[PDB]
Amino acid sequence: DVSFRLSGADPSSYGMFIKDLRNALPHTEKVYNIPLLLPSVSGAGRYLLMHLFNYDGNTITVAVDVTNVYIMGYLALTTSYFFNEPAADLASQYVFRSARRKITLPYSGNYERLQIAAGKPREKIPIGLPALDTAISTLLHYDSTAAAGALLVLIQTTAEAARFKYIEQQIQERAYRDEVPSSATISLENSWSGLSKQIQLAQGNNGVFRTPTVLVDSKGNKVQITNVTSNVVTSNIQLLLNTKNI
Ligand SMILES: *[C@@H]1O[C@H](CO)[C@@H](O[C@@H]2O[C@H](CO)[C@@H](O)[C@H](O)[C@H]2NC(C)=O)[C@H](O)[C@H]1NC(C)=O
Ligand SMILES: Cn1cnc2nc(N)[nH]c(=O)c21
Repeated sequence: DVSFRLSGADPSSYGMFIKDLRNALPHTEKVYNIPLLLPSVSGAGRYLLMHLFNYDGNTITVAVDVTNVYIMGYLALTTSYFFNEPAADLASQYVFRSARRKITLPYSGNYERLQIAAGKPREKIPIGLPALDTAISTLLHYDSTAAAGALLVLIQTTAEAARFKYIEQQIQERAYRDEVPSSATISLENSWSGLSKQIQLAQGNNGVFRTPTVLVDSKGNKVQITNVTSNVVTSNIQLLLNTKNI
C-alpha cells in the first residue's frame, strides 16, 4: 500500500506519492487513454491503505475504496474512526480489525455533510502540504468538529489530486504555504462523476459527449465541455468512475 511523509517533503516527493496512489488502484481497461476504475471488488481487496506521517513523524493510516477513491475511515494509534454511512460500515469489517476501539463519526463522508459539521464551506478552508501536516495532527486526537475540517483537507490533498492533475499542481504550488482552493478546483471536484460518465458515453459516439459538462475555469469563466478533445480529458482527469457506480 502507499506512503507519504510530510517531513522533508517538497513538490517532487508529493508528485511521487500521488503517482504511487494512482498506480495502486486496479483497472483492467482504459477509456480514451484513461484508467477506468473497476465496477466493484470483493473482500479486503477493495481497500487501499495510505500511511501518512506528519512533520514530527506521527502517523494515521487511511482506508481508501479502490473502486471510487473514497476515504472510508482511518486509524489513529489504536482507535479506528469510520464515517457514518453503509459503505464505511461494510469497510469496517476488513480493515483496522486489530483496533482496540472503533468510533463512528457523526456524519457521512460527502463534502456536503462535512461542510455542515465543520461550520465552513471548503471555499474558505486553506489547503496545501502545511494544511495536510496539521490535518494529520488534528486527527490523532478525536474531535468531530475539528476532524470534519481536517478530512476536507485530507480528501482534497489526496483523492482529489489523484483524480485531477490540475489539483495535484494546485497542491504542489501550495507546498510551503496554504491557500484556499480556486473555483476551478472546486467545480472540478464536483464534476468527477458527470465527466466520468460522459467520457464513457462518448466511446460509442465518436468522442462526443451525450450531454455537455459545464465547469468554472482557471479565471472564473463558465465553460462547456462537449467532446473528449478538451484539455480536461486529454491532460487533466486521470481516473474514471465506472458508470456502474453512477
Ligand atoms: C469539440 O469541442 C471543441 C471545444 O473544445 C470545439 O472547438 C471549436 O473550435 C475551437 C476550439 O478548437 C473553439 O474556439 C470553438 O468555439 C469551437 N468552434 C466553434 C465554431 O464553436 C469543436 O468544434 C468540437 N467539435 C468537435 C467535433 O470536435
Ligand atoms: C471526495 N468524496 C466525495 N464523497 C465522498 N465520500 C466519502 N466517504 N469519502 C470521500 O473521499 C468522498
